[PDB]
Amino acid sequence: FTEQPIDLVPNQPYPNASFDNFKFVCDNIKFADDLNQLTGYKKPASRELKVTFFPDLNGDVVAIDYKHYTPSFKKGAKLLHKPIVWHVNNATNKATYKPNTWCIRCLWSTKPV
Repeated sequence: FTEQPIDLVPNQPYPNASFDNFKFVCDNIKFADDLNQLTGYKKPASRELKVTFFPDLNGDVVAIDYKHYTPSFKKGAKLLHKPIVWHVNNATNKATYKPNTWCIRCLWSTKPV
């Protein structure tokens, strides 16, 4: 056994969405800056969303391997409530781009606006 991400469900950004000026932070700073490149984060960040790689879910965002992507996750996904982002070999490529743009808008704090 190697723990597969089993509790993946579709997620979707909310209509009337607002981009919170938040930043990604992660020990793989190359992965965080590639994700921050898709958000528009300007210094200083209002908050930091620590990104951890699955199965490590101690960060506010879990990074799932793109091998587990299904068309059901086209607008985003969440692994039991910690919003997710896709990665191939712990990095962003041209396959993860389009699904990750949706995953980033799922993080938009139009909730507490």
